[PDB]
Amino acid sequence: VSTLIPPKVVSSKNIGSAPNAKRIANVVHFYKSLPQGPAPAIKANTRLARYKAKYFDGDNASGKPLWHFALGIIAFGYSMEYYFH
Amino acid sequence: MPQLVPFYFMNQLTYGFLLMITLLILFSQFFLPMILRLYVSRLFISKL
Repeated sequence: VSTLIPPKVVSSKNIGSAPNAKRIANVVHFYKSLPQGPAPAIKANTRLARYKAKYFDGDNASGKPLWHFALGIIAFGYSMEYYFH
Repeated sequence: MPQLVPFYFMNQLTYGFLLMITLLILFSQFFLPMILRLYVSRLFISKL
């Protein structure tokens, strides 16, 4: 018949196709785009990372920290009047 | 009491202009470019 056939030698579609550009981009750019980052500051013993943990975290958005922050100034100016009195 | 009545305007204004200069530099060099850092990073992630 003919055993001469096209698919037995290929050497340009075996490496050929466009998504290679996207590939070489995302192996180099993305491997240090860590899922949770490198564990950021959110709670630690400094006594203000604790403050961040309780009040000013991403989790927080409820009015409880707002209230907590608010109450201080009321006591502050009233006392400071009497510290200046 | 004296502390409770402003007459101390020249002293006061010293403390006033100090706060402004501090914030102006602080925003300009630190916090505004740091917000722009978030924006640029988000956009490059958007790009790839």
